[PDB]
Amino acid sequence: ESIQSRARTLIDKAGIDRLVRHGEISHSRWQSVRYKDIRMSTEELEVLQSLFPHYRLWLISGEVMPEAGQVSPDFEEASRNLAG
Amino acid sequence: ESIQSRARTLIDKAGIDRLVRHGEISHSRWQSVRYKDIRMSTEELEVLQSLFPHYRLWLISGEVMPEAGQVSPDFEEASRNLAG
Repeated sequence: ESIQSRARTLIDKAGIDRLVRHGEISHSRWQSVRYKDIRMSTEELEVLQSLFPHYRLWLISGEVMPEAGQVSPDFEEASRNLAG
Repeated sequence: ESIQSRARTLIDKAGIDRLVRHGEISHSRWQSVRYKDIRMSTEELEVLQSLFPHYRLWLISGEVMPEAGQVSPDFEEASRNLAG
């Protein structure tokens, strides 16, 4: 729905511990942007896009392009469900 | 090179007047994120990515995928120059 909401989905998917281990941003800052009604900055996106390169197009725009390796959590879940 | 710096490049490309007409963000807020040493939020990125869809992957990551339609201002300039 928004870049912010997609970013929050990825915070949950990674878990904040993994983000703290893979960037310079603190647990308290991650917790604040995840759960408090505050803006999320490009600094948080830096960590998320580096950790999830196959989610880059979706994170910034909500679009996917599977042929180019650009997918999303929901696309991957739908694929697994249809496979089952 | 950061998301913030690429975003500022696109602020200059569009011009703040045009950005104000294409989103809910104020002229003053655009001037602040462009010219003050403050963080830029995903709310500004919303306007930039919607206005520059061909620059989405580059905005979030610095990477291009020209075969997938994902380029950058500098890549287009290099293409213009090489074409000559």
